[PDB]
Amino acid sequence: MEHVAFGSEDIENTLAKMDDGQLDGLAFGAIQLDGDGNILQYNAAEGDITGRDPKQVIGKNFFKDVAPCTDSPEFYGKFKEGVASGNLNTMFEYTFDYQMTPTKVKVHMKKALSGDSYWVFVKRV
Ligand SMILES: *C(=O)/C=C/c1ccc(O)cc1
Repeated sequence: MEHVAFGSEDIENTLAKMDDGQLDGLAFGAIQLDGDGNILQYNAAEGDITGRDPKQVIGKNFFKDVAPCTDSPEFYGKFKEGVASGNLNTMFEYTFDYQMTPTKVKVHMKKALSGDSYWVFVKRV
């Protein structure tokens, strides 16, 4: 695989500019969003957790279209506050339940190093 742990302190440096192939080698789900919530990257581990096909969801809006169960103050609200502030680093558990068996996960959202994009990392709990 790639040798990176979920929740690592410098994860934004390690994954900076990472190509889609390399991202598919992580042990955990990884999604890169723009500030509106459009999906830029979506790795294989995430697709295994959620059932989504990665190439099919890239370009869709995560909160509007893919993941309406996250369109809430507890997930999207945290995301949008962090985009607005230009700073985000939060970890919380959540349940994904849209057109799927409900699945409890740990989520880590963190602003990417450069530019203005945002990671959503996911693992099972
Ligand atoms: C709730 O609608 C969650 C859905 C979801 C979460 C994460 C994904 O990668 C895809 C769908």
